[PDB]
Amino acid sequence: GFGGNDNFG
Amino acid sequence: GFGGNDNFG
Amino acid sequence: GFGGNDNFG
Amino acid sequence: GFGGNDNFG
Amino acid sequence: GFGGNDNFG
Amino acid sequence: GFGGNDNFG
Amino acid sequence: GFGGNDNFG
Amino acid sequence: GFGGNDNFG
Amino acid sequence: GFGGNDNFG
Amino acid sequence: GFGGNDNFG
Amino acid sequence: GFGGNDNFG
Amino acid sequence: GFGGNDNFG
Amino acid sequence: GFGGNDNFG
Amino acid sequence: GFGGNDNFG
Amino acid sequence: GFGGNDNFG
Amino acid sequence: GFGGNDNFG
Repeated sequence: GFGGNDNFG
Repeated sequence: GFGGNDNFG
Repeated sequence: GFGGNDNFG
Repeated sequence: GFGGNDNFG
Repeated sequence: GFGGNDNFG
Repeated sequence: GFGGNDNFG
Repeated sequence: GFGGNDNFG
Repeated sequence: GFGGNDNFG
Repeated sequence: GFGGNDNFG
Repeated sequence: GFGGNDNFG
Repeated sequence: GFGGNDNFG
Repeated sequence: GFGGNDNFG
Repeated sequence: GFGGNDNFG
Repeated sequence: GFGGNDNFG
Repeated sequence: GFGGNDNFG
Repeated sequence: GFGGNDNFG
């Protein structure tokens, strides 16, 4: 559960 | 690839 | 009373 | 992720 | 002769 | 019981 | 290498 | 967060 | 060399 | 990935 | 004499 | 196992 | 219990 | 062991 | 692992 | 140059 909005690219 | 934060046993 | 979230490998 | 004999990525 | 909850063995 | 070779998990 | 902005591998 | 003006070569 | 008979936990 | 003996500008 | 509700669980 | 009640001779 | 010689219960 | 003419009760 | 002429009982 | 009857696997 890596949770918070996480932009990846 | 990425986090496989599954609960395999 | 074994805890139902257990992974029993 | 999890692999077999060889796992990349 | 191992059991999950209890193993009268 | 008489646990024999358990090559297991 | 070389996909310009994000090369995963 | 690349800058989109540089000439990829 | 991981040749022989094994048991990946 | 294996970058490949591609010799390029 | 096992007077009460037993739980051999 | 449980020898239970031995009420005998 | 008894079991003669082998009472395993 | 045992193994003779015996009694019981 | 259990050997040769074994008397269980 | 590679080309050595390789087993990448």
